Amino acid sequence: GLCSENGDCAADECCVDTVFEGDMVTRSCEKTTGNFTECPGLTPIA
Repeated sequence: GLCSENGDCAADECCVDTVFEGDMVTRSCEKTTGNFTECPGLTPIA
């Protein structure tokens, strides 16, 4: 379920597939409700 385009979730929304190690893969996406919220550019998860 990797996000190809930036706005995979939606045109206004943003999606970005994260991945640090080979143990597992992390994905993210923010829904646009009330207030706009862009996808996170940080990946402290490890």
